[PDB]
Amino acid sequence: GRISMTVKKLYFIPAGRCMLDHSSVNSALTPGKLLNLPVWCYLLETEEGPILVDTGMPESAVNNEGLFNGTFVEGQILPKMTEEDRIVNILKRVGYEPDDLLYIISSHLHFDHAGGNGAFTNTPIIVQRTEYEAALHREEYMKECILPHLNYKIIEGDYEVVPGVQLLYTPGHSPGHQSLFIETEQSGSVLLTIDASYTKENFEDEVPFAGFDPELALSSIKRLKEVVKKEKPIIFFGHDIEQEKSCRVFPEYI
Ligand SMILES: CCCCCC(=O)N[C@@H](CCO)C(=O)O
Ligand SMILES: [Zn+2]
Ligand SMILES: [Zn+2]
Repeated sequence: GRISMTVKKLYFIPAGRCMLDHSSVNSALTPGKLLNLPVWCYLLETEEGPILVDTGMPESAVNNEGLFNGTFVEGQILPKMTEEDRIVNILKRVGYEPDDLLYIISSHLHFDHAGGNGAFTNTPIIVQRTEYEAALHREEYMKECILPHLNYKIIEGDYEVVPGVQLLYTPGHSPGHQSLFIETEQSGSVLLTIDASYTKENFEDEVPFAGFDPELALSSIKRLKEVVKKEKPIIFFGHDIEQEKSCRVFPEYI
């Protein structure tokens, strides 16, 4: 019969930082205090091979806090990225080259999640169709996040990548946002919300936060709460300065 298989290791890998006004983590706050938020990628060691979740910020952000000057989000988003935080350099320091990866999973195509996608020209890049179409046609997305000739593996809805690695369709923060539900050998069930909730309070208290469609984001939180009720996972949020204070990071794993 079937026996649940698990991921060997889940690593949390810091991939630079990004400043956002605090009203992006709580839409009720009056703008004027920036927060220096973590940017994450995740590396999964699986029986099938290594899987990278998200790819950090684009090269244009390197030593360029002013990347969004001149744009509709000038002053609202300030990347904090050095040369060391380029995904290929991160990967090389951990022990991989792009072609070693089995899959890339793009949670969504915001610049802090897909800015490194162009480095992976052979690995299949798993992305929701509604996210891909949004980035193709909407000028809010950076071109770096929707390069045309990458090996996209477009999916629709929930999806099993390999045994132990699940994608949960969680639109709202972006049109085709997806979260991850992972079963690891050391820890059991893990929910990576990604940006379906920037912080614990966005999830527990349903505090509104930056996103394309807040009403959808709330329904995706409600779905994730159903999952949580059934699976009781450990939960990690997308851009949570408080939670970062307790998160085990590379070279530790869960
Ligand atoms: C004002 C807070 C915005 C939060 C996330 C977002 O829309 N990111 C966009 C910004 C560029 O339009 C992206 O990364 O594509
Ligand atoms: Zn986002
Ligand atoms: Zn994000």
